[PDB]
Amino acid sequence: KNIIIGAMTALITPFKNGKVDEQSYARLIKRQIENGIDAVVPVGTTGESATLTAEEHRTCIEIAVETCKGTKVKVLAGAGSNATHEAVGLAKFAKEHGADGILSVAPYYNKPTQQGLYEHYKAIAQSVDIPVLLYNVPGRTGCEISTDTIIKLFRDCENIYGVKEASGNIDKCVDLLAHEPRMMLISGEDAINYPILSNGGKGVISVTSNLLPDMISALTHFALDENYKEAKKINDELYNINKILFCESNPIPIKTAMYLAGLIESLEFRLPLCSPSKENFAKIEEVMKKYKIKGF
Amino acid sequence: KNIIIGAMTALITPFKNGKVDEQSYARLIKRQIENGIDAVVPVGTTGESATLTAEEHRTCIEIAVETCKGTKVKVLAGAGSNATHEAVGLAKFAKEHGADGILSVAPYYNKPTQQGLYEHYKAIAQSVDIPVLLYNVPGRTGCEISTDTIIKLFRDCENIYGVKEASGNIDKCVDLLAHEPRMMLISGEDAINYPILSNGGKGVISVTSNLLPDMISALTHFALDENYKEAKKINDELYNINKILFCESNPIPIKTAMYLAGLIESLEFRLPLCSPSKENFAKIEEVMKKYKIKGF
Ligand SMILES: N[C@@H](CCCC[NH3+])C(=O)O
Ligand SMILES: N[C@@H](CCCC[NH3+])C(=O)O
Ligand SMILES: [Mg+2]
Repeated sequence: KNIIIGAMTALITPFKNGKVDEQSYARLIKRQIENGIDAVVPVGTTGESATLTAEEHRTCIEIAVETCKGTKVKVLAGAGSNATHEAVGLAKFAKEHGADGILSVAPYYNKPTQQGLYEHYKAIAQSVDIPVLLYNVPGRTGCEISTDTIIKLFRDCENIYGVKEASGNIDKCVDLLAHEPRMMLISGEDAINYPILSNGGKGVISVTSNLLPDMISALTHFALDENYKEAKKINDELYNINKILFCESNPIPIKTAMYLAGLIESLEFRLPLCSPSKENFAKIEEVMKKYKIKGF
Repeated sequence: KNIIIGAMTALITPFKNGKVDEQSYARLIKRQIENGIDAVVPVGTTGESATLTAEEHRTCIEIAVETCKGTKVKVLAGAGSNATHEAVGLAKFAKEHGADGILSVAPYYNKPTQQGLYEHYKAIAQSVDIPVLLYNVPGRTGCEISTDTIIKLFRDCENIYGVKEASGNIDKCVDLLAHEPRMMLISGEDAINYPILSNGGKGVISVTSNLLPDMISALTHFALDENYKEAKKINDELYNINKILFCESNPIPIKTAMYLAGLIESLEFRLPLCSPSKENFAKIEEVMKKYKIKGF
């Protein structure tokens, strides 16, 4: 299989006057490239995929592709949807516009059965010839891709090469890699990046890397080299920021932190996302003091 | 406030050859009208709102309006979205095409904060002048509209008149009506229709009424007329079917039952929804035997 692994960033999507700030987006991606990130994920959960239009979602994938061109950095395009025809549409777009692979979140809200999830991802995988990474985040979607379903899709569909797990379930991560050690397990939960990598996970799709790409990149590559002491030290050091970045729903804290660090011009969301509480704003600002934040 | 209450049906959306069967859709609504239903909800969760296009969603609202025109039955159009600009668009469409009100599910997947939910619904309520019913279903959306937020919204926005509760939390239903008895609490969970009505809830938005509209209507009207013994009697009778209709994720069982009753032509869903397992198909068929299903 072709794979997309290593340190990866679930990119925030900046807004200026309620529109996607495309110049800021490219600058942010270029900051990720220059700080050791192996791949970028445009328009995931952290990129506010829900509130982008179909056209803006596609524009952000194109900016990612264009910015990473002539570099070693890959684009794992956000392409999930709770409608299979929508997810197939995004997968085919990402393939046709030069993405290296796609991320595809499990359908949210409509709670398909395991049989339905299998057919959903099978339809997506068959529509393209690039790698497909499953994405399990039951706290957001209301459904779970079971270990059996993941393993069946990995074994049955050529391009499905692993899963981004955001479920706080290290038992499942053991279950997945003990029964199917060939898949690429990707951490979707920054606080437990090191435990997942130390069990044979092969990368992270990180929120924190938006702010601290150098630290997440170093953690991941240390762990991949089995330098566990060094990877753990960074994971332990990052714990306070990893958790405060979820004091409110992601991406409210990370955009707050990026704004506080001067990396985006305005603290702007699309409704129903909005600014953090005044208190949580201050809690984020205080935790940030303990870290060295790279500029442009 | 202007309100829409009583016995209401979350209409299934039948498909034929992968498109909305607009003739069957109108026929099903007329079966609801003739069996005492007070309002119909086109394109809710049960109507597979996630997998309809913008156009199909709008077409279904129009058919409901047209079918209920010159009748006593109201249209409470499904208009929710996890993107506020989308929910405002659907709210304005529903107002402009003659719906009596809108249902608006809490944003799914992107998990807004309580402040974000307040602003989301304020934007929706201010966009139209027809009644707005909030819709809380945390098992599907991943977020909860808190009792405080509901109440604030009810008191601050003239068009917001209540909530459809689908959270299995009768304590919350006591909380809501003890602190704000003027709101219309609507049951969105068939198995506990009677407990919610007997505490002062004023209607149901039903899945089961698709199959047994006469029974759900009678249950609601007994309860509103304070015949709690007869409303409870029907609620008890319906428990087996109310429960089997969620053996798999709604609307997979209800469409299976509608197809088994000969009320829709094909057992067709849009992916990621799919046929129930063979075992659940037979279990649904078996439970149905105990009920008398009105035809057309
Ligand atoms: N709000 C819808 C549409 C998003 C379309 C672009 N990502 C959803 O979250 O699925
Ligand atoms: N699948 C998207 C778009 C649906 C648009 C029509 N209801 C969502 O669930 O939000
Ligand atoms: Mg090395």
